Amino acid sequence: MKLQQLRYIVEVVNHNLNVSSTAEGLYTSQPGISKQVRMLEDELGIQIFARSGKHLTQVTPAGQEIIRIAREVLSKVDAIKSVAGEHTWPDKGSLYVATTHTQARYALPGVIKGFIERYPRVSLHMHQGSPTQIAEAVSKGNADFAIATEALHLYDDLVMLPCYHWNRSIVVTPEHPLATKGSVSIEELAQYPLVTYTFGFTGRSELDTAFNRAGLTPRIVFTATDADVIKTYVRLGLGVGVIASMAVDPVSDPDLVKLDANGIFSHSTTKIGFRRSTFLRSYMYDFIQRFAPHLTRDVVDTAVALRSNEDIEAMFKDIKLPEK
Amino acid sequence: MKLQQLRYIVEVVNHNLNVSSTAEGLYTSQPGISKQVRMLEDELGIQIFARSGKHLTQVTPAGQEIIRIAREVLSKVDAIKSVAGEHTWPDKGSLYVATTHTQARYALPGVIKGFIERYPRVSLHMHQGSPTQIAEAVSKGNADFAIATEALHLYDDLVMLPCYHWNRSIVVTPEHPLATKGSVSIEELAQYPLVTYTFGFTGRSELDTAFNRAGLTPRIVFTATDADVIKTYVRLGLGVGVIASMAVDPVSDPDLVKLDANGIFSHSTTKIGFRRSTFLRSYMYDFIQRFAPHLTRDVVDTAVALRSNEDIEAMFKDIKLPEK
Amino acid sequence: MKLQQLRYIVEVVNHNLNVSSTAEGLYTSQPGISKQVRMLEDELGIQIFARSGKHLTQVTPAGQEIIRIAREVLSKVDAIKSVAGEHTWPDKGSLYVATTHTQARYALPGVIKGFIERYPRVSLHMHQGSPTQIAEAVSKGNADFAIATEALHLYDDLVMLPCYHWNRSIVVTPEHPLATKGSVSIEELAQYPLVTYTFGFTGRSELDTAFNRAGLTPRIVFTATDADVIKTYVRLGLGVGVIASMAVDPVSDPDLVKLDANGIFSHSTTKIGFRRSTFLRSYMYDFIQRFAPHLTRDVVDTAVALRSNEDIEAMFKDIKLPEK
Amino acid sequence: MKLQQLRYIVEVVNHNLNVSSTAEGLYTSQPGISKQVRMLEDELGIQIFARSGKHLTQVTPAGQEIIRIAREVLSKVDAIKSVAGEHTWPDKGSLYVATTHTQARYALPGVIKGFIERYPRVSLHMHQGSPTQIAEAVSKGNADFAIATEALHLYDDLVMLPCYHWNRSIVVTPEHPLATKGSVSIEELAQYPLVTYTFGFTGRSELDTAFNRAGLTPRIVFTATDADVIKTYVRLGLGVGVIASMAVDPVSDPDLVKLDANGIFSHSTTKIGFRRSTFLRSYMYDFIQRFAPHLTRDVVDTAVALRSNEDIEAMFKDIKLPEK
Ligand SMILES: CC(=O)N[C@@H](CO)C(=O)O
Ligand SMILES: CC(=O)N[C@@H](CO)C(=O)O
Ligand SMILES: CC(=O)N[C@@H](CO)C(=O)O
Ligand SMILES: CC(=O)N[C@@H](CO)C(=O)O
Repeated sequence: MKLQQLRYIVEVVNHNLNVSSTAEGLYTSQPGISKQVRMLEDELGIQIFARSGKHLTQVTPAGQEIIRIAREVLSKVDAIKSVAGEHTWPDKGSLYVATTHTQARYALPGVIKGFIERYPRVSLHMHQGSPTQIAEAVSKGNADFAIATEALHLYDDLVMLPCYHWNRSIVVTPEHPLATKGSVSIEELAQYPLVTYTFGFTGRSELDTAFNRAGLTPRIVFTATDADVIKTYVRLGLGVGVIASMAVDPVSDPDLVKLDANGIFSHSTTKIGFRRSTFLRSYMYDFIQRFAPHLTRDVVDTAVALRSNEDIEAMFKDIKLPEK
Repeated sequence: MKLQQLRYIVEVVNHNLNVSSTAEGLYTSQPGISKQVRMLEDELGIQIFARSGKHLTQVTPAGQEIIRIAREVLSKVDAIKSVAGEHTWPDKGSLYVATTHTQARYALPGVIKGFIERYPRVSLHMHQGSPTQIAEAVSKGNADFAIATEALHLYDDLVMLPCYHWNRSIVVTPEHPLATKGSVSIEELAQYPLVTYTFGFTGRSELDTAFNRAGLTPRIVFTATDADVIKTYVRLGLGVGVIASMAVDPVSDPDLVKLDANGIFSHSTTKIGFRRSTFLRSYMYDFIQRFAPHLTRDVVDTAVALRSNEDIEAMFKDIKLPEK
Repeated sequence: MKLQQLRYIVEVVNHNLNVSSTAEGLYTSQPGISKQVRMLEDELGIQIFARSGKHLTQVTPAGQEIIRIAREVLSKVDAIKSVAGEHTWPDKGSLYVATTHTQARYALPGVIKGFIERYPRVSLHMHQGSPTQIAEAVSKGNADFAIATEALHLYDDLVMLPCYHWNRSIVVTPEHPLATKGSVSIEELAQYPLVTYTFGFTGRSELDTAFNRAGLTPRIVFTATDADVIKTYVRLGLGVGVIASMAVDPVSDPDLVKLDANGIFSHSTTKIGFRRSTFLRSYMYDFIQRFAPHLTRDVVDTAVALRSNEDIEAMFKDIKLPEK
Repeated sequence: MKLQQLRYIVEVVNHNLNVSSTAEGLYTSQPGISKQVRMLEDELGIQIFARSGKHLTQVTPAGQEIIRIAREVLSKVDAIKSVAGEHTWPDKGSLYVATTHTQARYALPGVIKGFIERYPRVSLHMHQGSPTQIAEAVSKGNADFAIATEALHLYDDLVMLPCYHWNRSIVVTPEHPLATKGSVSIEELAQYPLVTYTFGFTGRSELDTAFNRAGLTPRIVFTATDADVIKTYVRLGLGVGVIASMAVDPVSDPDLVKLDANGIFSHSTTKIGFRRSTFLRSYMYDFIQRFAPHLTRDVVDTAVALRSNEDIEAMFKDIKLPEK
């Protein structure tokens, strides 16, 4: 059987079993349609249409099942023609970034807007987590780059490019002693229980440094991996949150009070990192540059070319980067 | 767009994108085929196949939507012929079943006798194979019905009807250590070399779960698709076998000891199913019922009407299926 | 054999067979580690690690049997500290929980508040992550409890306890073609580009299952680990989000519209669990009951003494769990 | 704490609080046991025993629980020592073969047996299937070696080495008409229902070639993949079996009558085969040579270097093959 035979038997039913009438619709003759039908009835071995002399009187019970299915065939044929083009698929390559929740939320939905306009068929996948995790993803090859925020010693064995410098903040509820205060000392901060990052205190961080030169041990009551959680816990108890400054601003967090700790802890440096051996696709260079405007392709090449991260440190040394 | 064109692109895929194989198989010429494909690719304005040179390397994304509808179309045309034959000679046709070696030997002979009694003019064709091979057989047209014994995820696109639950045994020769301990733990078993199915360990079977659970790795010295192969292996060496209980008889197999493993591996479930597109002739319902007494015509038509195989399981929540 | 040696070979697997990483992380010398490890292979007569030069390529098969037991040893040693801690001062200690961003933000504040009130001397620590990352957190010993939301096969080696069932919503901008259709089939959805978790599509998820059932492949333009990041992506573009209903509120998020997907994807079960080796302290039973009311002290110890997580689900058949 | 302390507290209860008996039994001093136990008591910050003067009187409530775990801890340290050596794994490489049931079980039990002993740490994997499935297994890369029995045109583009030559028998129940017929004829056979392989009649097989050149068209009532399954069914009615003669003998199949059919159908050739790019190992060359003694290492290698499949058959022209 052929598609054409199927069209014909569905059209003959559309046009009242008026075989003459059918043919006008479809630019052919009565002994043409009539021939293809009689052929199919012979192939299948059963009559689709009961017949009084020459006139067709009605569709047979077998007839009716067959026409019903033939309508489906036709429906599915048209469906084939309707299939979307290859343009509708994100199959031109994919970018896997490992970073933090703050990196993903704040720095990045102005960059990612910009990147998806430039590359509509390139899929993007943001992994989250601790520094340990962000590092493991790149080196195990389950992510192409890390945007690293701290504990940069774990991204030894990658290539690491400076993006910007960042500073932490003491966030408290509006009710809190600290909320209306000429700044805050390290000793004042060691007084209240701390809500910080899981990896906030490790033994070697900027938080451990500050508490260790002052001889204070801090009381840690709650920790979590992402700032959102920390802020959210800071609607509960005399606890004092320490998080990145760029993870709280007064527009979107008015139940909350950002206070300076730049005196108290040293700055951290966000870097974008990847494996020596990684082919840098066009969209890889575009992402790097959007996120951090000074890392153009010429700049990224100059740095991959150097012997190690020691030298890359010597490259940027006297370059002033943004604070965020 | 011609039906012969949808047969070609489908058959190409059924033959690993090898077009010379496709031709041998369909008794037509390679140029003819490649030609039809290039015309359809042109009519639709959509590359279906990625190409290297002359070679076809893969099915493109848009390409897959096309192939999927094409298979539908083709199975509908088969449905027409099938409907014509029911109305012409109800008791005359052929039944194509894919299932395992064990089902063919231990679940079905009894049923197949009684079926052939009832339907002398219905030719029965039983493909043996792995779960994957069974799924393949229906996917590729060689099989109206599948009796799945496990790895039921491989059939999410079929209607699948529960038949019975079944449990595995440990099988050794009577001179084996484990013969006269007659109370085996997962920890005891994992010492020994294992002789099981090729698809026994797949990452997600019940054997997988039981070892993962106890944190062990199996020692696999030998596998086979077929339980009879496994058993005649076990008659030589120091392997321990893990096969369906119903595959070992105290009568037929008294050189093999059969140990209990209900308290190690969870039971599997056998199901019988078919593409939703498949016209169910009266002899089909018979067969189903003779295999699984609770799968009456009503029950089967009710099941088919539902939308998931999970909803079909909801239908049998208050009924406790046989244990084999 | 020494405890210190077992910590070394296990913390070595933990840092991906990387010995100077193991060193840095445990404030100690690298050869100290190498010499302990060679000593243990010596003492056991078994190579635990494949070697090349002075490089560690993989864990040997008999080597893995040894690590798996080591991990047990150490986690039992930590129990002895915990039994001591309990008997000395019970209301004091720490609790490490690994779960998802969505459970930390939308299921736990109110359980956490209640908990910190009762146990001000118990520091609480919430790891966020993928289902993979949660299993890992308990495996490595950085977590006492897991609160898993899907992919429960990843915790077959844990006592897992059902808490509640949850569902997915399709989320879109209030001007997307889908908002005023109120009526989405999987076919309609599959047209669109998808935004969803990094672990949305894995081959065996509930998302995978709906698509395989309908023969369709999803268009995936962006994934994130974190449901919030998905949410703010969906506030920009053309793509449709697929996330837990409970990550989207009419008042939390009025800029997003939340469409029924109950009839597309099957529900998932949230569960809470922990290594069998873990000693359960008084605040731990407490944490568990505060999260899942039906999970009482008696219930938990009953669930522990069973043998699998299916048998544990068996216990809550004659009881409908909350839906979320 | 140290394993030694845990051994000590454990061992002290075994010797019923007698430190002296302890020292004798573990070959150590009383002062050193007593010191190590105080040490653990300090570390843990709790007493594990009560004291009368200097002797030891009773165990504490916490002690009771610490000892419980201690025993467990020790028992696991034992299990490390008892781990089976690197020899008990079959991890020296594995051998995957795609062939038929017949081949597996009537040619190979004796060829495997010999291959196993020589290579006890080489795992052996026996995929079954139809000719078309056997060829895929290899080309795809789920098996190294196919032992093909017929329709050798599917294994073009693989290296195929002739092994031997085989013919078919008619097979019947002792109650069948042909059971005691002086010979049997292409016409007599055709008048009967036929029971044969699924791929028995293809359009171009030795069964087609025979029935086609006599203008007979056969009735086929049942087909299966395996000969074993073909044999079983032939306890029914009027059906005639057509299978390989090597898969039936009167001693182990006395229920059936093996009646000759060399007049009716020409012989096929069994061949063993692999992909060109396959790196042949030693246990590879061995299995080949145990299966077909003419296929020595040097012959295989000559064959693989040759130009076409053409020449390969010509290499065996003057070499008479076994007949089975
Ligand atoms: C600036 C930044 O993103 N910092 C991390 C913390 O290192 C964060 O997750 O907030
Ligand atoms: C019950 C059954 O047939 N089980 C399969 C294994 O999945 C077999 O072939 O033995
Ligand atoms: C209910 C829940 O927490 N869902 C997970 C996904 O399983 C999430 O991270 O949103
Ligand atoms: C001789 C042989 O093995 N023949 C196959 C069929 O070609 C069989 O399975 O019996």
